[PDB]
Amino acid sequence: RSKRSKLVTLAQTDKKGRENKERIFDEVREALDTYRYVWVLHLDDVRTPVLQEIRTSWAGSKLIMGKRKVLQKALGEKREEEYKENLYQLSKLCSGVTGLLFTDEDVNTVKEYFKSYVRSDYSRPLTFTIPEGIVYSRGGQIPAEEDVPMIHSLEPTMRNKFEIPTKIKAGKITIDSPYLVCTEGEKLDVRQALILKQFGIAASEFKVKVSAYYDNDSSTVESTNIN
Amino acid sequence: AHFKEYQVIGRRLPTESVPEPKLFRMRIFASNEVIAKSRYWYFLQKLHKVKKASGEIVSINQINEAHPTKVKNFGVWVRYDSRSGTHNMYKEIRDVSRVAAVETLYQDMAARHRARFRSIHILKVAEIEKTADVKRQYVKQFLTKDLKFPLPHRVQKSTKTFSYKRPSTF
Amino acid sequence: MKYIQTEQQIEVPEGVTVSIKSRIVKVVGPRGTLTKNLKHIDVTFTKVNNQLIKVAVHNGGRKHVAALRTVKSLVDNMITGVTKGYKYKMRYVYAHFPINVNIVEKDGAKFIEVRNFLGDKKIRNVPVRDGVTIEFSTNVKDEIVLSGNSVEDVSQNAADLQQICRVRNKDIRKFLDGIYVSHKGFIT
RNA sequence: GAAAUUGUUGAAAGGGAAGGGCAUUUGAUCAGACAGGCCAGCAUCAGUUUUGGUGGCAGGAUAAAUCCAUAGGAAUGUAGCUUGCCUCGGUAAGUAUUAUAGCCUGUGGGAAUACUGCCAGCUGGGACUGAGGACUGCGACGUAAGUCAAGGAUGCUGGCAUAAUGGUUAUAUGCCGCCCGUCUUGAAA
RNA sequence: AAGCUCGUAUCAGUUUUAUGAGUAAAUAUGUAAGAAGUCCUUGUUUAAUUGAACGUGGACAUUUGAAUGAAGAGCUUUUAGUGGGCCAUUUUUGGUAAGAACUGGCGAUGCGGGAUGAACCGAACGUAGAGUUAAGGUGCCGGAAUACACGCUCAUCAGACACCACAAAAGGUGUUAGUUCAUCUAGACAGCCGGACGGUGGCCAUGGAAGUCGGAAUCCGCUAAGGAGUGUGUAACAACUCACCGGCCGAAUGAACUAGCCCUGAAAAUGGAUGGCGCUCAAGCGUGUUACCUAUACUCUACCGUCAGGGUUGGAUGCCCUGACGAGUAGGCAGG
RNA sequence: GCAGUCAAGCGACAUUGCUAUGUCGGCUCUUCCUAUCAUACCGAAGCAGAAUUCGGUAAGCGUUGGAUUGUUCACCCACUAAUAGGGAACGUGAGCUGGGUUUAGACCGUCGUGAGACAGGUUAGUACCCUACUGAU
RNA sequence: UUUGCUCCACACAAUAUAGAUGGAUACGAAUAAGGCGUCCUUGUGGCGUCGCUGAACCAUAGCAGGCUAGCAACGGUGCACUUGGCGGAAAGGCCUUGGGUGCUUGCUGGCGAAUUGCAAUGUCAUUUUGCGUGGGGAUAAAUCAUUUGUAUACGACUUAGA
RNA sequence: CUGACCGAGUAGUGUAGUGGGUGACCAUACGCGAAACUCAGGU
Repeated sequence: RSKRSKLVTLAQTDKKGRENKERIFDEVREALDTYRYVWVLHLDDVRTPVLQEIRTSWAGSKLIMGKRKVLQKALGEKREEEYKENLYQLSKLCSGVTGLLFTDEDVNTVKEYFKSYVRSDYSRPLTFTIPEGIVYSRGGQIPAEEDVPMIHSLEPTMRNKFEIPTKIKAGKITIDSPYLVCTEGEKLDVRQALILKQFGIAASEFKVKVSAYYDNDSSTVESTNIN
Repeated sequence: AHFKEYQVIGRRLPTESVPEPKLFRMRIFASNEVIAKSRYWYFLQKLHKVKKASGEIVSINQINEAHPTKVKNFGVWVRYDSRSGTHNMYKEIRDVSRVAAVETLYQDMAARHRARFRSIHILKVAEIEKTADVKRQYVKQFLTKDLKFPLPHRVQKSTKTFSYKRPSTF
Repeated sequence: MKYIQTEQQIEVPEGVTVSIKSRIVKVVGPRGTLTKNLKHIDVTFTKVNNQLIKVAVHNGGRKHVAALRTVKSLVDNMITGVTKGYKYKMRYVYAHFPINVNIVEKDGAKFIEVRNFLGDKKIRNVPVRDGVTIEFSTNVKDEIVLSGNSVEDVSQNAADLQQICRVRNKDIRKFLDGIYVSHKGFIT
């Protein structure tokens, strides 16, 4: 009788199930022949608006994403089971969260666009220090005369998770001493990344990267790797 | 003592215009021939229109195990009548013979479900030669290669009522 | 289903070593030693390579499986305490009456002394358990740090410290004065 | 010169009842007979009964098996080989149907054992009963004479010849037992 | 109780054969299973001895008209007690929780078991010896196995054997076993982290209400996915977070339902009882397998008496043999 | 309760309008139950303090003096932390009280021809035995 | 009290036994672990060994256990002494030096058993009590009567008087 | 208006348990055992 209870709620959305994956597999298979060039991109972490802007930043083309294993099945993970000529090699290079941009304009143009495409991103950098007094919404990265004091509602989030020893007397959030949050040139911890994201310090930048390309007439993987 | 397997065939005694019926047969588990025949009659009366007065047992023979010394995974399908409505039940018993499997099944049903002999119906018993098709974990665990386990807390029996050694286990 | 045998793997770092006899267990390492009397749990230990130890229970039920798992968890906790150590940071805040916390050698037991809790004249003495070092935080206002090798002792001391300053006959939604834990990280 | 009731002497018991029934120990008391009275042992017997050993058969699929010969299959894959680092002899996954283990399935071959029933087969040990009182009858072993386990115990031996066995009672203990009559469908009430 | 006439006697609290009686069973209820019966022939109200009726001649004696059992059947005189009984089972009626019809017990009844009991399970009773059982038990009281084997129980009022003085539905994140869906090595769940988007701060009310104080609604563009947003929320925002999706984690997981044991459901007053002691792989529960204890029951034998059948012309109401049996209140007889 | 309402199971929860014919009572006494009035310890409540509501275990203690009913019906004042509910034949007649009920006399109302009765109201009335307990050889 | 008590030695009785007919044979802890011997760099160490019951260990031969002769050991053990110890939970028991006295079945010989007539528990121990002999030690209390009351119905209790 | 392995061995019912279930009720073993109904035929 002793089993974990479920916190499920009567939401307005339900799981798509296996049907969506099967449909995407067929869509990828059809796109493999519909378009000339194929690519295996890496988009492990990107905001949805960035993807939407990418999907409309170029002429008629299809940006295809999905489950990594589903994409491998569509391409085939074995030479004997490969769907197209040497398509197994292309699947072998799919490592992370991959997506395919099916288009036929120019092989050089696509890679040039990938190289030149850069946008702001979070830390998931230069060191930052919180002001020694009242903490503002931006954590002192902008003049206090322009920013606004942090909302007291998020102080429990600061204390319990971010580890900062915040105190609330005159409940406008204040700290007893400046707090170092990030060092110079290091991969921030999950707590540090969350702290930076809350402060809105999007110092990092994201640039799309591609591992390899493919062509319907080349019959082989275009092993071009740029970031 | 142990359960016995008998092949029982009924005749449905013939009469003019009804000659030589199909000679229905059944497999019955019972301790003796009389109980086997009684169970066969009970099943036959329910299955179709026949009665002991208007029928006879063609022949009864004990079904000896083909391989009395061999471990088999017996698949069991049983219908048992509980206090509430009856329902189907599938069980697997690792045993040496069909008789032993049925004997263990009777005890298991009596214990885990309080189902008496009167309320137990043996739908079918089949030896499972395959291994990948075993579905019950408590029998599957015994199929691991080179399975070895200890017997911790061994307890001995003493004839005399008094012991001076203060014995131990293993 | 009365599993024939179930076991869990205990990872012992190269630095520390553990010697096992009847269910009395000893752990030794750079940060001292710890012991526990697991004779009430009825589990079996076995050596593999002096770097991994398996605790196996034969013909054990669901309760026995849980007992084995908690034995594994306790052994892991002992190893972590012997290797890393625990640092239970505690903080106290007050509205009007400044709470005063000090360590006194009354009766030669290093009792912790708390005074002026909400203006109460009564002074509570909390006996400091064995093997739990206590030091006041530096450059951090109204913070005290409790550290020790054993998880149980440090956690019990931290719980006792906060339980002593239990508001009575007052609205907890208004009287924020009290003692609370602020961190549970390792000394390292 | 009775019982109810009371005192002296002798015996016995008595931890909130006594009295009674079956059964025996201890104390007291008591009748009887011995060219054959009381108490027991051994041998072989008639009847009842209880517990063991052991032998020959009647049935099973003429038990099933096991085992043997043959054909085939398989992995909780035997040897060998390939890959892997290498704790250089290790085992991890691929192959490999008997090879440096063996397993299962079908067929055929010679036997026992198990279960079951029979024996108008044999035999050891223990307990109770000795009822009838010259023959007549039914049966068995013997050429016969005769004998016998065949319509109910005989033969030998020892102690005592007395409170030894045994009866009465006092009291010790195993168990049980409610207070008599009438009435009430029912009472100890 | 006294008996009387006949005697192999017709019978039966029972079955079978045949069939009435019933949209209509079963149990019961009715008649028969013939020697006092059947058949050929023939003597003394119809037109006619045509026929009823009772006789004579002739044909069948008993596989003679089914099974089983029968200390025989019928008959006469007279009378002691009760004429209000109680308990239990079936059917019918009544009924939130008793009245008519049936049969067995107690009353009149001992003996073993349920620690005892009038309604229960065995079994009905002479005095004795030996053995086997019934119900009931094999941890002690208590004579018998801390017997064997398979599964369940942690109960802070567990549990511990029909009548017996008795509760369930339902709830439990206690525990054991099963039925059906639903996702699964082209990746099931836990866990980790990333996305969770624009029209739109959708139309109304507004001072603010921007996904969330409210009303009607609830769509378009792109996705692998994203609900005009499941909740937390600052006066609004915002932010956090849910559904959903991506990856790493690497083998079953998740939902409902079913029935075995346990708690609640099942709360009072002197202190208390599975009978007590007492027990937890039970000495509890369900089931299977063996040997054990015995009642006044059964089997073998000794004796008293009652009854019955035979023998006896050489104490006759006398003596011998064989067989069955021994309950009992009111009451009858007989012998003392 | 009446008459509906939908519906997981085989009709639960929720849901629609209104809606005294008896005698027991009191003084003392001992004990027991919790369904806790007060006291101890806690949780939830708009607990800012103070005061207060409910809920959980806990019966040791405390649970009154008075206007007033014979009274069964049962209402008020005041103190106190509070003045909680019950059992022991709704304990307590060889303990008391007979208070009320109930003989023999008598007065008023109804009926009854009458004697009398009440639907009724009033008055006056007859342990020294055993055990248990407390003390003590 | 003309010698009572008590202890020791020795002799007959009664009196019985909740029931002898070789020995109640001494570590502790756990039972998902232990006992024993050994070794080390002494620990929760390494090695070998053992359980699966005491079905064991000790002891056990002689007329209910006689009278005698030798051998080899100098051990085994009953008896009274004797030296030094331990034990207080109900110690009243458990150790050990020294000899003395026996037996020794450790080994080998000499004589006797009979008739209890074929078995009859065939009497072989410990608890209590008194009288019959010898040797050790000393020559007191309570109650009643009276009497004071810290007390009481009476008992009882608290006190004093050669 | 007839036959049938047709309802169906279903409903129902006699007998026994120290059978299950608090109760309502249910199952087992020894037996009996239908009708409406179904197919065809009849008219």
